[PDB]
Amino acid sequence: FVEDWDLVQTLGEGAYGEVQLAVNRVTEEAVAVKIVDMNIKKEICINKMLNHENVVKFYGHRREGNIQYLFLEYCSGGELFDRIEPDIGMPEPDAQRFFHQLMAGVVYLHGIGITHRDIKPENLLLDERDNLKISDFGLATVFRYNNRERLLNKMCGTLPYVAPELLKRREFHAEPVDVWSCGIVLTAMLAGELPWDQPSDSCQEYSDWKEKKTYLNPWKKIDSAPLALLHKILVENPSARITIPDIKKDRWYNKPLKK
Ligand SMILES: NC(=O)c1nnc(N[C@H]2CCCNC2)c2cc(-c3ccc(Cl)cc3)sc12
Repeated sequence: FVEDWDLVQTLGEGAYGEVQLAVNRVTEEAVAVKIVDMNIKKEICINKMLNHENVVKFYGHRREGNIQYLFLEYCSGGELFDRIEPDIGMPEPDAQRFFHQLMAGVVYLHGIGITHRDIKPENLLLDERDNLKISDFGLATVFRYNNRERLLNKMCGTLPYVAPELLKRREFHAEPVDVWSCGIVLTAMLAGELPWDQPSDSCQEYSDWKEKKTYLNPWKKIDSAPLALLHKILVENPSARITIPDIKKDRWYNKPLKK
């Protein structure tokens, strides 16, 4: 009977189907079941490569007709999105802890040559101890294989989180794109709002940032220390944008905090 599971509740809904909570009949172990009506083959292949404490673990899959089932590590704390209070954000120490964990998971992915391509609070989950787990690898791809980097060209992601080079250039490096979205997530956590609809030449809020008008929201709400880190992350030229090894040396990143 140890291979029997009960579907007890609906957790979420992807663009493909729904996420349900399954509980083992014998052990009471819980696992999230992603249901996609019925891209998916690739998501499964990438998931099989993942093994890190800040990345949702993959247990297996099953296809029963035109419906694909993905078995994943259950994150009872839900989406990071739901911890962000509109127009407020969250306490700085919590944001810093989540950011440290997000960096750990991103360093891990990049180390194995995987880029997520859709980092945002809806795709960052929390376990029962509020540990952050990167989730939703449906847009992820390989950017390094046999120690050779491949440039990306596919436009994908979520506009408010995408880096400007994706919109403007035919090809671009993968890593700086994921660094940029992490910066947008940090901004959301500290201000409870996204800075712009998209980082385009025609977006006023993006121009304001390029013009250093930090006396405006959301910047005004952010302390000088984390704001200085955002100044290094949200840099238009991806070749000049801060890399993760340098983020790890940032003053705010290393500031001891607590509520
Ligand atoms: N792997 C999981 O665990 C898992 N995976 N995906 C979820 N939602 C997707 C939806 C599409 C965007 N990306 C997130 C999700 C929602 C959860 C939850 C947990 C507790 C509660 Cl009260 C509510 C929801 S747990 C969970």
